[PDB]
Amino acid sequence: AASGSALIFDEEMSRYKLLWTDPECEIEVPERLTVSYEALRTHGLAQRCKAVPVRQATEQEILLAHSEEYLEAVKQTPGMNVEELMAFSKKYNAVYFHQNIYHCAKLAAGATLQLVDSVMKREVRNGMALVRPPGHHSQRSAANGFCVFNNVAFAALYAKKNYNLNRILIVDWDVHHGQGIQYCFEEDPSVLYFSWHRYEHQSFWPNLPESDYSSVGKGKGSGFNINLPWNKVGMTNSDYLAAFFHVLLPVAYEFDPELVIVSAGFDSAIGDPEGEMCALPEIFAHLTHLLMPLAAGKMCVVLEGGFNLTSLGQSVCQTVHSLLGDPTPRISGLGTACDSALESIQNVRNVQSSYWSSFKHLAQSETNIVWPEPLKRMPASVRTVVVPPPGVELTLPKNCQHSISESTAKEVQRIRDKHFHDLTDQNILRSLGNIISVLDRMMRSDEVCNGCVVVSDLSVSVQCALQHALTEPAERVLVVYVGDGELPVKTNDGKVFLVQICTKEEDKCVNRLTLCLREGESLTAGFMQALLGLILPVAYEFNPALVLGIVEETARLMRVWGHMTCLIQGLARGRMLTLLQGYDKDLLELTVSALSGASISPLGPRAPKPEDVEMMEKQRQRLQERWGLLRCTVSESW
Ligand SMILES: CC(=O)NCCCCN
Ligand SMILES: [K+]
Ligand SMILES: [K+]
Ligand code: NA
Ligand SMILES: [Zn+2]
Repeated sequence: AASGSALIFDEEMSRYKLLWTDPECEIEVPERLTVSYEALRTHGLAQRCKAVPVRQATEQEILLAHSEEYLEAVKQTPGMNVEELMAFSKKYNAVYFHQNIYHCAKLAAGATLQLVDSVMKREVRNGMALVRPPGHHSQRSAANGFCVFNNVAFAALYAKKNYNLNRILIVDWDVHHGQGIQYCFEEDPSVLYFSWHRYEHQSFWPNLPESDYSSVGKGKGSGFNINLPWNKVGMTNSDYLAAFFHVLLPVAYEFDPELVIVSAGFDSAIGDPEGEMCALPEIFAHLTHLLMPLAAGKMCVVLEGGFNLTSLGQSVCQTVHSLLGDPTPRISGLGTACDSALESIQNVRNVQSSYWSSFKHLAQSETNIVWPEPLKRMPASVRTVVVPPPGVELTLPKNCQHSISESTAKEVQRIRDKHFHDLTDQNILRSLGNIISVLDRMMRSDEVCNGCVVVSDLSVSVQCALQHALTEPAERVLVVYVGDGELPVKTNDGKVFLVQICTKEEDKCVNRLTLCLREGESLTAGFMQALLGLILPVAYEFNPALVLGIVEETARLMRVWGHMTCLIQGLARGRMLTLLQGYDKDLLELTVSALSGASISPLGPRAPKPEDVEMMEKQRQRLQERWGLLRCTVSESW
C-alpha cells in the first residue's frame, strides 16, 4: 500500500517574469514559487516529502490538450526579443510571455505528469506540484490569465490514456473560473469538473456567461460540469464548507472517482488582491482532508494562482500538512453561509438535480489585511493507541501501539466507590483504566492523537469516558453512537452534541441528531448522504474538543465506518476515542486503520431510499435554525 507524499518543485520555473509595465499581470511573480517552497522548508514539510524531479512535457503530451498551431506559435517565443514578446502577448487576454516561459510551461506540465505517475504507480499516496506558469485558464489554442498550457487538463487526459481511468474528479478551488478545463471536458462524462469562483454576476474576469451555475456540461457530458459562482466578495470558511458539504462532496462520493486532481489556487484565501475572500489558510487543510477518502487517497494537488505572498505560503503549508496526514486545525466561528452564497448553492443544486442522486429530491413536489498566524501542526509520536480484549494481539500499522498506571488505578477506584458502588466485574474495571489511560495520553500528550478501546458494558464505559473528558476539561464533546437505546449522555447544557444512528427513531432536543435509516441495500447511500449533508455540517459548527465514537455490539456498518472515522477526524484536531462493544476483528482493524490515517477503500456504487431522504430533510428543517451550516437554501424572510 502506497505511503508518503510527493513534492515536485524546481527553481527553474521561477526564471521568467514580466518585462514591461502591466498592472493586470504584475501580480504573477517568480517569488510565488520561492516563498511557497521556503515556507514548506521553514515548517519542515518539504523535508518530509518525497522529492520527485520535474521533466519537460513532450510535444505529443502537449498535443493532448492543445493545437499544433498554438504549440508552434508558443515554440517561437524563446527566439523573440522584448518588443516581439509584448506584441505576441497582446494577442491574448491577461498573459505575458518571456524568453524562458515556453521552457517553464513544459516543466510545469511535465511536473504535473510526474505527480500523476508517482501517485498512479503507487510510489506515493498523494502529492503536490508547485509550478509556474499556472494552467487552468489556457485553452486549446490560447494562452489566457497567466496560463500557457493547461497543466491539470494534461493530467486528466494523461491519466485516462496511460492508466485507462474512467472517472477523474477535478476540484478547482482557485478563485477564478478555470474555463480552459471546462471547455476541455465539457462533453466528457469521464472527467467531473467542479469550480467555485468570484463571478459577481459576470462582472468579474473572465466575464463569461458560461461560468454560471447553468453550465452543466454538454451532450454525453451533461451533469459533469459544476460551476458555483460567488456573486459577492468576502466569502468565509462557512461559505466554503457549505459549498463542500452541500454541493461538491455529495457529487464527488456518488461519482466515485479513480483519481482526484486539485487545481489549487490560493487566491481564494484572505488577503489576496484578486479574490478578496475572507477564508483563512486553515480552511485548505480541511478542503484537502474532506477529499482524501476519495480514490483511496490518490490526490494530485497542482498549484494554480495565489498572489498574497503571506497567505500563499500559509495555505500551501496547510495543504501539505493534510497530504502528510497531520492533524487538522480546529475551525472556530462557523455558521450559516451568507445569503448570496446560499443563493448560488440552491441554484446549482436545483439545476444539477436532473443529474445527481443527492439532489434528485429537489426535482418534484412530493420530495422537496491581517489575520492571525496559523498554529503549529505536527503528527503524534504514536498516532493511534489500541486496547483489544485481553490476550488478543493484532498486526498494527507502524504508527499504532497497544494500550495502566497507579495514578489511573486510584482514579478508577475513586470513580467506582462514588458512582458504581456495586461494580466488581474486573473486566469492566479494566476498561475504565484503559479509557482513562488512553484519554490522558490523547488530551495531555502531543504524543498520542486518538485511540480505540474494546469494552463490554456500554453504560459505565460511556459515562466514564464522557465525564472524564468533560472535567479535563474538553469544552465540548461530540458523541457519535451507532446503536439503539438511550445512553448516560445529557445534551441539555450545550457541552455535548449527540449524533445517533439507530433503527427505531424521536426527540425535540436541538443538541441531538437522530438518524433512523431503513434496513436494506440502500443504507450505504443513505448513510453517506446523512454524513456529508447533516453530520459534518453540525459537527463542524459545534467544533468539539473531543469526538467519542460508540458502536453497540448488536450492530451494514463495515461499508461506511471507515469513511466516517476518517472524515470526523476533521474535528477536534483528530482527537477521537472510539468504544467498540464486543470483539469484532474486522471492525476493530478497520477502525484502527482509519484512525491511523491509512487509505480508505472506495465505496464503489447508488441511490438512497426516498423515505430516508425525507427523514434526513426533516432533520435539516428541525436543526438548521440553530445550526446554520446545515442550510442549503436561502431562508424565507418574514
Ligand atoms: C492563475 C490565475 O489566478 N490567473 C488570474 C488572471 C487574472 C486576470 N485579471
Ligand atoms: K475555480
Ligand atoms: K466533463
Ligand atoms: Na494584455
Ligand atoms: Zn486564480
